[PDB]
Amino acid sequence: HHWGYGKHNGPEHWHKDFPIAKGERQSPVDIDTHTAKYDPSLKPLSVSYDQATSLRILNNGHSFQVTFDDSQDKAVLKGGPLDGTYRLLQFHFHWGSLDGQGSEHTVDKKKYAAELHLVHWNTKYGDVGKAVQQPDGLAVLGIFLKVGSAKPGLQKVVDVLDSIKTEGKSADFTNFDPRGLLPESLDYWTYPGSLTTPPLAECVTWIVLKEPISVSSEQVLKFRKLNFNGEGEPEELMVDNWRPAQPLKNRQIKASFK
Ligand SMILES: O=C(CCCCCCC(=O)Nc1ccccc1)NO
Ligand SMILES: [Zn+2]
Repeated sequence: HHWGYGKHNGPEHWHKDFPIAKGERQSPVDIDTHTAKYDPSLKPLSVSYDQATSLRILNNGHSFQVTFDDSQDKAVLKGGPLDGTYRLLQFHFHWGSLDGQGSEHTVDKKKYAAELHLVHWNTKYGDVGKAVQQPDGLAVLGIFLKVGSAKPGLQKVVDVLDSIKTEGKSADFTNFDPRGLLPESLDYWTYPGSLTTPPLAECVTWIVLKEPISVSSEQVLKFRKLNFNGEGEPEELMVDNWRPAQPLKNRQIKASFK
């Protein structure tokens, strides 16, 4: 039926409704650190998040997401491999049922406990619906989470998850500063790819940060208490909402660092 992450509707089934699932620039991929090419032409990333305005947090039945006001150039991503200004729209996570799985991208086959996606769209296309139809429409910053010490900047998110336990629930979520989610270093890998959920459009410049952030076991445990189901339905824990690595095909992964 409708897509999801289960045995009968999971990633291996998506191609029947979304044939681009077997396309030429699908995501995620395994990053082979010894075959990635250092590209000295790549610029440092410019992340300008000081004026970000968060609006709401919502359980969309596949993940939870925090949405931002993107009606002006308030929180923007520029530089790196990008040409032009990309506005922050939302962030969300992918995570596992166990600490040794949950990320979408992998690094030399290593899986992390979760992966944070900060989604931005290219302002030259005017709105995000137009941007997803363009090969350079979106830029997604991917950040790995490892289990270790707690991340204090994540705690405001963890503490509101009880309010959005089931599909379709939303809550006001103002004055959240996404700078608290970034690692110290902005070194990155980049490659052209796709959304990792339907409709799997091939519109994404991926920027995957090398340095993971550390979150505590108690913080990630709280993600695993969310539900895929809506209020009143059989309880199905929201875990393992990650797509497996896809073939690299004719693409090169570039590194900003040696
Ligand atoms: O695929 C990803 C990362 C990119 C997610 C892109 C979602 C875009 C969004 O929130 N709004 C939108 C979706 C479809 C069409 C237009 C806007 N993770 O699974
Ligand atoms: Zn994602």
